[PDB]
Parts: sequence; C-alpha cells; structure tokens
Amino acid sequence: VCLFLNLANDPTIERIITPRLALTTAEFLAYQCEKHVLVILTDMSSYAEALREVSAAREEVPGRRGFPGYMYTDLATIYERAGRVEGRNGSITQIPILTMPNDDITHPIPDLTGYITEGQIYVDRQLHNRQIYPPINVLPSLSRLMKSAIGEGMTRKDHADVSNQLYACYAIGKDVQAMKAVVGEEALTSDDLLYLEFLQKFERNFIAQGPYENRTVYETLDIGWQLLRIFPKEMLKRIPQSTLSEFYPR
Amino acid sequence: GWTGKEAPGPNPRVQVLAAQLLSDMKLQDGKRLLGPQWLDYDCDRAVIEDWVFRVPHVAIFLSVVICKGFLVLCSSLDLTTLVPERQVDQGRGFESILDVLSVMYINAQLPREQRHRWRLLFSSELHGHSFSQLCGHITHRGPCVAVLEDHDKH
Repeated sequence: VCLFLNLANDPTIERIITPRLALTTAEFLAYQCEKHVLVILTDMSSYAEALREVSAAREEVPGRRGFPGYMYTDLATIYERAGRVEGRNGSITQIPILTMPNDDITHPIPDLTGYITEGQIYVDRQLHNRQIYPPINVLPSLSRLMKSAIGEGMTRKDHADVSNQLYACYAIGKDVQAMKAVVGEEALTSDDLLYLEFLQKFERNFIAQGPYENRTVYETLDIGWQLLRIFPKEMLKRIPQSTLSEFYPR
Repeated sequence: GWTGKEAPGPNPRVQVLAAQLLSDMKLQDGKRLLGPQWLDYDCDRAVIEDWVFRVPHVAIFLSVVICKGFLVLCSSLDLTTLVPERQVDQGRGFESILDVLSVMYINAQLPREQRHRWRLLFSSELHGHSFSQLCGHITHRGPCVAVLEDHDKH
C-alpha cells in the first residue's frame, strides 16, 4: 500500500495535485510493472471544493452551482486513467469516495461522477441509524460491469442468479414493510410475513459484517444460499431450475 | 403411503421399538430390567401372561403376521386404525422423517377417533426453512403432530 495523506490544514493546491500523484504511481505499477492496482480516492468532494477554490482565485467563470465550467473534463482527467490495456498484464481499478451534500444525489459532484464512472454503492443513512455495518443500500446501488466479473472461471456458475434473486426478495421485503405501516398489521397473509423474515435475516447475515471479518466470495454466496432456503423452491422464480437442482437442497 | 425406507443392514427402528415392549416386562421382583443382568431371568408363564395383557401391540402384531399371509378375509380386525393413511398432495416427491414403525408407535397413543389419516401440514424440505411458513401452515388446522430431528439423529 502507498498512502498519500493530505490534511485539511494543508494547503488547498496540494489537494489538487494529490489524485495525480496517486494515479501516476498507479499508472506505473500496472502499465510498467504489471500489477493489479486498486486506487481509493477518499473524499473526492473535497477535490471539487479545492478545484472551486483554485479557480475562484483566478477570477474565472463559474458554471453549475459555482463549480468551474471545465469540471466535467477535470473529473474525467482523473477517472479515465483506469482500465486494462492490451499488451501489458496489469490493470487499474478505481473506487472514488464522495459525500453527497445533505443527501442530495443531484449535486454536481455525484451527477458528474455518475456520468463518467460505472455504478454506485450508496452508503445509506437509514441503515446507519439502525446500527448496521456496512450500511450499503443495495436497492439504488449498481455496477454496470457485473456481467464480466462473475460466472465460470471467475467465481462460480451460480453467482449471477443468487445475486438478482436476493435483490428481488430484498425489494419485495422493502415494499411489505412500507405498506404494512400505512395499511395495518392484520392484512398480512402467511406468504407475506416470509418476505419480512428474509429482510431481517438479510440485514443481519449478509449486510452486517463487522469491520475485521474478511469473507471471500465463496463464503458470501454460501451465506447467500442459506438465506434463499428461507423460501421454498416454488417461490424462487428468478433462479433457473438447472442451477436450483445443484445448489439449493441441503 | 407409509413406505419407510429399510436400511441396508438392520433397520434401527425395528431394534429400538422391540426393546420398548420389554420395558413393561415387570418381573416378580418389582424391579425393571436394568444393567447387563437383564438377560438372565427365568421368565416363566407367571410373568409373560401380564405382559401380553399390558402390551396391546404384542397381541395385535400376532394377528397380522398370521392372518394376512394366510388371507382369512372373515377376520374382524381393523387395519384402518392400526396403520394410518399418509395423505400428501401429489406431484411433490416427499420422503418423511418417520418410517412406518414410528408412525405405528405415535398413532397408538392418540385418541382412537383420529388414528386413520395423517395429512401433511408443514415440512422443511418442501415449504422452506422458515418459521413464518411454519406458523402459517400449522395455525388453524386442528390437532397435529409436530416431529423434528436435530443434528445428532435424535
């Protein structure tokens, strides 16, 4: 690990050139030294607070909400130094980390970083206020390149069907508890409480992790498969039969 | 429908059922068969004659080993109330925990009025591994027999 710290009491221009030291180190380790690099850029919203501060010193024109006109090509100057190349045996993965102000996703730092990058993770507040770690909201989170990261040869051949089935029984479970608060408790049928047994056991066995518990991918799906056995076989309709007859019964 | 699968080797439910009948074997001393001195009792006609009086099944089972292969159709027994009828819905390949000597044991201590039909209400390998399914399938369905088997084959 190389660690480029840059504090708030430090000058505002060192924060501008910090994510170009961390990528020039990364574009050396992967495209000259053939490693798989992961870049973490913590608080990229403070990058756009310094790029607004540098540009205001030069009396330049502000665009959307005070940020400069050239911020779309200045975020992409950072993000688009990534990906695998042909010929070299290295790759660069980037995980920038933002702070949406007052939980507004429509701010220009998340609106323009969702124009260049390929997904979201959405650390949620309503899961933090009920003491869950990590508080990841899987309903608005996405990764647009999930289809070229899983399957045979990468993880296992049941990854793509466990994932979008847990995503369906967490989506229905969030509708049941949204509707049972507004209509009442006695309207639940017996299949209907089952999507709440999942929702409680999904947030305690899958999403709750503990900050030093390192699960590999083979023990995230074996946690995920004993959560799909909460349902019977006839109710898992997002999972095909040719993989239900190999992994489901235990 | 109660075809409890025989084990290649000896069936372990034949063994533990047969020693249960010998627990009502009250020798004249008043003290039950305990410890490895339980094999050497001079059990005369004085002591087996209440055993067939106390245990109804050693009187029942002799009336079905003899009177079913020999096929005496005039027999005034009841076979509907000895072995219940397993009513599961079709289409689902479903084996049970309890084999036929066990469901001929539990059926003996029920009321006589109910002993003919055992219908499936919840089972963990067909209706999920959920308590919300268990509480939804067995509520409001009359008298029922819950039976479960843990990790140590108990």
